[PDB]
Amino acid sequence: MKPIEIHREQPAQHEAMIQLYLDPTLDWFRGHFPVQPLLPGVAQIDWVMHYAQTLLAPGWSFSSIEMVKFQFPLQPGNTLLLKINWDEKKHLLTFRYDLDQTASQGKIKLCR
Amino acid sequence: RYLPVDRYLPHEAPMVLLEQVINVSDNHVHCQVTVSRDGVLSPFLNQDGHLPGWFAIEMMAQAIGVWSGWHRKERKEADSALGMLLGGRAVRCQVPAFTQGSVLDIQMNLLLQDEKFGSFEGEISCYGTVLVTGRLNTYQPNKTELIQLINK
Ligand code: NA
Repeated sequence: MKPIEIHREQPAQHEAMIQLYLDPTLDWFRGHFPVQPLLPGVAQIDWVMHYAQTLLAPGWSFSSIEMVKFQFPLQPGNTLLLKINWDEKKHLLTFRYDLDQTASQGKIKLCR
Repeated sequence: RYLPVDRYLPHEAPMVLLEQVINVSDNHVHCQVTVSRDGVLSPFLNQDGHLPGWFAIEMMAQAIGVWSGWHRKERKEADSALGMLLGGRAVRCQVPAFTQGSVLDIQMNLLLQDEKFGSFEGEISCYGTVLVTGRLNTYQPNKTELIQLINK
């Protein structure tokens, strides 16, 4: 379920930049779809939550997706740059996936 | 009676995250799925045996997929081969995860639809208790349309 991690950076304790590679054998693509493998929107949210809960906001849980936009399709062979910002005072996790232009972006609320 | 829920989707196992079509009409769809270790959600459970709350968007998206699939089949139209989620708005969950054993009712109401684009408001409930509300936008492109999108 997790993609291949090429590199991670953390320029502040509340920010992360992760370079990810989508392999053809990634199980998200299985049956999604026969005519074209496409990365589901939920998988992009899933990884945001993994890096958020492990690097940025440990002990915080999912509450809502206030807004998400998927504006470009992603397929195997793509390299992604994932940028995440955690604003603890706002309870607000913001993210953007860029093709290594912007593939997706959103705002998630967490609760403790 | 309805076909198996996978028959209304371009999706195939293991990426079909619903188990039962309960009802479909011109402006509504009701589908069902159970949070179990033996069912379609088992690959997506967290270390504690629960389905994370954010999978609500995918269950809601697929319910919209079932809606469009059913209507294409009633209209003797070609099966869709692709489905895309374009966006979600205020997808708010009362719990961080759906507990093992929960029977989930996914109920979507049509706002706006055309050939390819769809806009739906949604609710996930468990025995009448509302656990998630939200709005979703979807897109059902041709394979050629998708190639043009990818390349142009
Ligand atoms: Na199918």
